[PDB]
Amino acid sequence: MEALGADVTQGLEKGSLITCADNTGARELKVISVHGYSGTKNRLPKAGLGDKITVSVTKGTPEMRRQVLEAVVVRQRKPIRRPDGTRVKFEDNAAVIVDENEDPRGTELKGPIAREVAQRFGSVASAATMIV
Amino acid sequence: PRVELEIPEDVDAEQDHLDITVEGDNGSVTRRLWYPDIDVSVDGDTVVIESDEDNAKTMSTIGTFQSHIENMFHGVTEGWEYGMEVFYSHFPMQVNVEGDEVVIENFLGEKAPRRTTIHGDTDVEIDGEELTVSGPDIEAVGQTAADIEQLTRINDKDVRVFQDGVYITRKP
Amino acid sequence: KPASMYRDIDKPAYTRREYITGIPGSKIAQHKMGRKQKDADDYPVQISLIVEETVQLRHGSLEASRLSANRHLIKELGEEGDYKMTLRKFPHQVLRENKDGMRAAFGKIVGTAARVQAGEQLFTAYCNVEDAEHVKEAFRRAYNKITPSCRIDSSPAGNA
Amino acid sequence: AEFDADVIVDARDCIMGRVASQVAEQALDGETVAVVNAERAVITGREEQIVEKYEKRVDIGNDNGYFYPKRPDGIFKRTIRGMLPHKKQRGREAFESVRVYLGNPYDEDGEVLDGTSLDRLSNIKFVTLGEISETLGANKTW
Amino acid sequence: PQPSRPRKGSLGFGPRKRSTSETPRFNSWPSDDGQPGVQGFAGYKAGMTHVVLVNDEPNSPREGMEETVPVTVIETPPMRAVALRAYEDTPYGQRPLTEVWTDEFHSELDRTLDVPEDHDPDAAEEQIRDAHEAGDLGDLRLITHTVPDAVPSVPKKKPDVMETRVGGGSVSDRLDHALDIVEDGGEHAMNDIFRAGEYADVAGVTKGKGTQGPVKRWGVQKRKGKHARQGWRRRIGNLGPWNPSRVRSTVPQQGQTGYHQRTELNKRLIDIGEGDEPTVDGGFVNYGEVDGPYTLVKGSVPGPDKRLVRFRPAVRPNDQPRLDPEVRYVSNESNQG
RNA sequence: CGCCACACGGGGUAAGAGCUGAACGCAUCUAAGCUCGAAACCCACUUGGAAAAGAGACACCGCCGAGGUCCCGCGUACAAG
RNA sequence: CGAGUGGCUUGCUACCUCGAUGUCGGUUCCCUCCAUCCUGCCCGUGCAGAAGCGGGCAAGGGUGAGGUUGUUCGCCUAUUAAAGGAGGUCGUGAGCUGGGUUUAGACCGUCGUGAGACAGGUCGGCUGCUAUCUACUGGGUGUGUAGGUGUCUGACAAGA
RNA sequence: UGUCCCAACGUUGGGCCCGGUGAACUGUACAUUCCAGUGCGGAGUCUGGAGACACCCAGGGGGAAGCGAAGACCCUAUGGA
RNA sequence: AGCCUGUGUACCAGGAGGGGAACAACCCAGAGAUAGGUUAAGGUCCCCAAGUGUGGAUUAAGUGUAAUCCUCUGAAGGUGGUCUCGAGCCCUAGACAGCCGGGAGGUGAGCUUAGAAGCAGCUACCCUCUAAGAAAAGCGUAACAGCUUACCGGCCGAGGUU
Ligand SMILES: [Cl-]
Ligand SMILES: [Cl-]
Ligand SMILES: [Cl-]
Ligand SMILES: [Cl-]
Ligand SMILES: [Cl-]
Ligand SMILES: [Cl-]
Ligand SMILES: [Cl-]
Ligand SMILES: [K+]
Ligand SMILES: [Mg+2]
Ligand SMILES: [Mg+2]
Ligand SMILES: [Mg+2]
Ligand SMILES: [Mg+2]
Ligand SMILES: [Mg+2]
Ligand SMILES: [Mg+2]
Ligand SMILES: [Mg+2]
Ligand SMILES: [Mg+2]
Ligand SMILES: [Mg+2]
Ligand SMILES: [Mg+2]
Ligand SMILES: [Mg+2]
Ligand SMILES: [Mg+2]
Ligand SMILES: [Mg+2]
Ligand SMILES: [Mg+2]
Ligand SMILES: [Mg+2]
Ligand SMILES: [Mg+2]
Ligand SMILES: [Mg+2]
Ligand SMILES: [Mg+2]
Ligand SMILES: [Mg+2]
Ligand SMILES: [Mg+2]
Ligand SMILES: [Mg+2]
Ligand SMILES: [Mg+2]
Ligand SMILES: [Mg+2]
Ligand code: NA
Ligand code: NA
Ligand code: NA
Ligand code: NA
Ligand code: NA
Ligand code: NA
Ligand code: NA
Ligand code: NA
Ligand code: NA
Ligand code: NA
Ligand code: NA
Ligand code: NA
Ligand code: NA
Ligand code: NA
Ligand code: NA
Ligand code: NA
Ligand code: NA
Ligand SMILES: [Sr+2]
Ligand SMILES: [Sr+2]
Ligand SMILES: [Sr+2]
Ligand SMILES: [Sr+2]
Ligand SMILES: [Sr+2]
Ligand SMILES: [Sr+2]
Ligand SMILES: [Sr+2]
Ligand SMILES: [Sr+2]
Ligand SMILES: [Sr+2]
Ligand SMILES: [Sr+2]
Ligand SMILES: [Sr+2]
Ligand SMILES: [Sr+2]
Ligand SMILES: [Sr+2]
Ligand SMILES: [Sr+2]
Ligand SMILES: [Sr+2]
Ligand SMILES: [Sr+2]
Ligand SMILES: [Sr+2]
Ligand SMILES: [Sr+2]
Ligand SMILES: [Sr+2]
Ligand SMILES: [Sr+2]
Ligand SMILES: [Sr+2]
Ligand SMILES: [Sr+2]
Ligand SMILES: [Sr+2]
Ligand SMILES: [Sr+2]
Ligand SMILES: [Sr+2]
Ligand SMILES: [Sr+2]
Repeated sequence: MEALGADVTQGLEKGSLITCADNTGARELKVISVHGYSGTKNRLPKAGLGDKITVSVTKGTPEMRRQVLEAVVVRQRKPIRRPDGTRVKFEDNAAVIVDENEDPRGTELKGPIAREVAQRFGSVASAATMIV
Repeated sequence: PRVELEIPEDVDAEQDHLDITVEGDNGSVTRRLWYPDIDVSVDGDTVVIESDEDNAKTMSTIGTFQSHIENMFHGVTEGWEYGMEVFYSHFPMQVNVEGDEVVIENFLGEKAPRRTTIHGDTDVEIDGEELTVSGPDIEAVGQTAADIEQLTRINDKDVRVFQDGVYITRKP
Repeated sequence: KPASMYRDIDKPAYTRREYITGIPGSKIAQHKMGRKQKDADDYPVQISLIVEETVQLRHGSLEASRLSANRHLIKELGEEGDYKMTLRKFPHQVLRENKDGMRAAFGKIVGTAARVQAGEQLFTAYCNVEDAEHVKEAFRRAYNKITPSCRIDSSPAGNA
Repeated sequence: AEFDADVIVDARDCIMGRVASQVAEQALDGETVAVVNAERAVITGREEQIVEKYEKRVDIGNDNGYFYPKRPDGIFKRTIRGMLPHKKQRGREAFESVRVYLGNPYDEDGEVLDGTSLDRLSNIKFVTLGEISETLGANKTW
Repeated sequence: PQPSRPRKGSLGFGPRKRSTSETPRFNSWPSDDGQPGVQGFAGYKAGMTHVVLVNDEPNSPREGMEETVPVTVIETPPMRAVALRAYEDTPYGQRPLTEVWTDEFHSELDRTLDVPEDHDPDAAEEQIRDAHEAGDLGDLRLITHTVPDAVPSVPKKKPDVMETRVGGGSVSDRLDHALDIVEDGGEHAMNDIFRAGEYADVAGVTKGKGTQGPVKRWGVQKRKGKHARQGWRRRIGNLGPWNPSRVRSTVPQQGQTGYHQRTELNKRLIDIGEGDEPTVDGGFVNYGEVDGPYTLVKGSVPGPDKRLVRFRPAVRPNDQPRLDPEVRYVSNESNQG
């Protein structure tokens, strides 16, 4: 994919439960897979800021629950490093449900997003209120 | 068996060891004719290829040594020439000679230029959509022509649709 | 079952129907083919397929070869072509199989085969000097379905 | 570093195994032998199958080790060792009184041993120790 | 189903034993191109700090922007090219033929060598040039040593000696070039060889860690779950199958880890200067203060502070040179804290 | 869990694409010869390596003294050594 | 229908071992094979392209994470360039585990007059040893080459 | 929630070196082995090659079908309970 | 099956010594001690005693350098790889191949069909000019055209073909 523009220490793994930062009706998401990733023996697949991931809906509306969807990680608690050396970390781990074209399924994003993410998925960005 | 080849008056044939050199007004060509028990030599105004063996394998090479020698006679006088036409459908192909190699550009719209080095003292002349490869050494000349055509070989797609390339039009 | 199991003559002759029961029927549909109403002497050419090694040929193999040979002769000369071919051997040898370890191992009856000594004619065809090559092709296809190597020998035929 | 050889053999265009056999015979008889121009020694057959064999010897090995030589220098010296009981006193003595050289470090020229010569005009299927070494990856120091 | 998995550790850096010379020894040299010139230099590791640079990469989305970059400070005072050794080509590879020495020797070179009192530089030169006439001359190299004394943070005074090849134009020209340097007094500097922004290969003897087990030394797993409480925590499963009935040298075992020579490729030289601009407040931990010739290498360098590190023009650079990077800031903040 | 560094390019081939070419006047990529062509082979690069028994090379110093050991203060080293 | 190769399945034999060579599966760690799943290079196509499908060279590297089940196997899920198969005492208990199998306690179904039995099911149920030799990973002392210091060479060796 | 991803750093007692004390298991012999083969078909000792200068320290245990127990399984005995 | 179970015989068991790499029963050989000599099986380039023996031929695959065998594999099928032998027919009245030239008229045969003219199908398949030349063998065309085969002539010159 397009260079992120920052160094990321993946703070999530297959099975991690995270916040769904949008208004799709999904409240909590579970990580099932990470797009383009291939690990190594005994290694739990990891995902972090900027990665596109397959998710299953753990908490939310009946219609959304249990659905297997694609999403993009927009925030994480583990730090990331920007070109100038500073580390950046968020209050929580969150992702936004996205479709086959990477356009947000929802209509509004909740909470801040990382500039790095916004830049990779512009349509996701063109929905963000705050971009840190 | 023994075969004698009367050398042309335009030509001079000298040979030391297993190498033979032929010179004419069109240049010179040297070759190595080495095979078990086949002696090649210049006896006065004639070249001799002889052997005490006469089995299928020996006879085969004797016949081969001859054509090679007659081809050298021809090349040093009349010379050798292959004609080639450059054909392209959608993307204009730029064919040019640069240094000791012919360079082809925009083949099928490629950014990177395709190229091949010219063998021997072979000469390559292009005029419009026509190329003429010529020289005294049929080996070097023949290969150079072939290399140019090969240089536009495509394996990836259907050739019947994509035919762009430089093809040998006339074979000497 | 592989022919390696029965192609050799490594057992007594086992053919007595009076002491053997349950013998499977043969798969060979015909032994005399072509125009079997006409004599063999009525032909200028006589070509046989000769076996080069002594062996046993199971009926399933005689049928496959004969079939794959007459079939060709039919395809090249027609369902009524002026020719005639003969499979001169019949599968008299009964074969067993021990199908409990080596205890009371005598096998149950599973098939039949014909014993052919090297040099013998398995098949023999009679054709006109025209179809002489169509029969040589039928045999080529026949010896490809039986164990041993074979010689396609041309008996009456000095038209070459 | 100086080797008073009673005999100086010229391996140029000579069948390696045939020379090796005579050099071993002479070393056992007490002769100090120096084989010269090893890189030009010859071996008959398909270059392709000959090389496959020497490449296999190079690839063989394990912790204990199977150190096989790559230079015409050692290839030849090893060829001779396989014809000498190099683990016995008399055998090691013979082997150690034999040396092989790249080119010819002597002023005198070596002699060509009878029966070991190969006629290039009558043979095309043969390879040169030097050619084998280069294929094996040796540094063509000769 | 027994999933695949690469082996633990590389089999290309062994045997994993203690290095014979603490002074690194290059096993390769750059190719001959430009004018003749010494193909290497040396210095002593001091510590690290960071700098802020203006992006150089013309293919980078960030070209022309601030970028923080880690830097290892290496004190690189002048060295003395004390002699010229010539190698001749022989059937058994390259062998030293002779050397051309000088008269002016640093006051303490006698702490390592038996400095020459009676030498003849002309007979030697003669022999060398004769070898070139004959065409049996192999590469040309300079016997070089460092001047530890010029570095206060380093206790030693005994110079460290290494041979450095001289590459360049034609042999006749670089042979002359070599003799020039030597005869003077041999004194040369980091400038004479490298320019800020070029790529160098750095060689050094890594930090020693004495004996360490397979987990640390080879990166094998520790026993897991219940397997970690039975009496085995940091031991591998087995030393091999029933057959072959022997332990292969390829199985990860305990032993010496660290203090091995390593050659790190393509280290970008960020800046070559002199003074105390890179020095750190309070002093580099376990080293001292820098105030003199120095070199800022991008990233890390093998070895502990004070160890002798060697530079060489990169022999396999991946990228083109972008000389004299713009340094907008050099951290001097204390390294304690 | 952080940070840095980890080729391009040569050489010879396989399958394959061809050149010249005869046995077999022609034809033929093959029989002799040749041009190309794989992450594979060799080289490039890194690491070990004078116990390589052909047991190595060079320079200087020294044989009444060069160098070294013990001793002492210490670690860029270290289980003893 | 015919001819073979392997020794991965199963069967057969009873040649070795009953003064004992500790079962299956898993795990950990190492080497290998090719009948190639991916990756490189090719040929054909019912090859426009994109992509399929079939075939050739090729073992350098890779071939991963999860749900049921002791399972091997297999079924299933989301990823992936692909998530190949096989040998090493069905590699690996003087390395680990002890879930299955396979002692003594007990229950069920079936069988048996009964004691008791049943590759039928079920709950519980023990894992000894200070390494002599050899092998290998690292570290020393001597001898040999034959006064000392410093610098090298490079036969061979390892690498993905 | 360090069971795991994926391991790290630290604490105490050992381990290592020194003084003193001071056993046992085990031992047909020889024994520096490795790759193949052969052999009662599962060899450090046979055959062919390869490798191999001697001794010592620490180590984790691949092999000696390692040591420990005249196989508790299976069968046999004109055995026992 | 290095299996099971018979039979005859010699061997191992209980049999050395020589050979077979090693190897109970495959080969030589049955053996008191000691000594000289000659052979046996098997071998004679080196390891290792004896040939780098002679006349001749074949093989280019390192085939092979392996009597026997659990032990040494190699099959059905295929081969213009190469060597040797034989039979038929053609040929200096010029063969085989190649190259050059000619391949022509009635007449686009008749039928079928809107049309089909060598070449959809059906039937016939005849004669002029001539050194040859089909009522056309293979492509080709909507049908023609066009490209070749047969057939004749020339150049060339020695074996060719089955
Ligand atoms: Cl996954
Ligand atoms: Cl090895
Ligand atoms: Cl020996
Ligand atoms: Cl030859
Ligand atoms: Cl574990
Ligand atoms: Cl007797
Ligand atoms: Cl061979
Ligand atoms: K037992
Ligand atoms: Mg696992
Ligand atoms: Mg700090
Ligand atoms: Mg700080
Ligand atoms: Mg038994
Ligand atoms: Mg045991
Ligand atoms: Mg294959
Ligand atoms: Mg396609
Ligand atoms: Mg591999
Ligand atoms: Mg097992
Ligand atoms: Mg074990
Ligand atoms: Mg145990
Ligand atoms: Mg234990
Ligand atoms: Mg249970
Ligand atoms: Mg009870
Ligand atoms: Mg039971
Ligand atoms: Mg249970
Ligand atoms: Mg007992
Ligand atoms: Mg019992
Ligand atoms: Mg009783
Ligand atoms: Mg007995
Ligand atoms: Mg005698
Ligand atoms: Mg002898
Ligand atoms: Mg063979
Ligand atoms: Na040979
Ligand atoms: Na080797
Ligand atoms: Na324990
Ligand atoms: Na075991
Ligand atoms: Na290449
Ligand atoms: Na088989
Ligand atoms: Na591979
Ligand atoms: Na599963
Ligand atoms: Na076992
Ligand atoms: Na196991
Ligand atoms: Na256990
Ligand atoms: Na186990
Ligand atoms: Na812990
Ligand atoms: Na052990
Ligand atoms: Na007897
Ligand atoms: Na013997
Ligand atoms: Na062979
Ligand atoms: Sr039988
Ligand atoms: Sr057959
Ligand atoms: Sr001799
Ligand atoms: Sr396994
Ligand atoms: Sr150095
Ligand atoms: Sr080196
Ligand atoms: Sr335990
Ligand atoms: Sr073993
Ligand atoms: Sr080819
Ligand atoms: Sr030495
Ligand atoms: Sr036992
Ligand atoms: Sr293969
Ligand atoms: Sr592929
Ligand atoms: Sr199993
Ligand atoms: Sr199952
Ligand atoms: Sr079960
Ligand atoms: Sr049960
Ligand atoms: Sr249990
Ligand atoms: Sr000695
Ligand atoms: Sr031995
Ligand atoms: Sr221990
Ligand atoms: Sr001879
Ligand atoms: Sr002969
Ligand atoms: Sr066996
Ligand atoms: Sr056999
Ligand atoms: Sr065959």
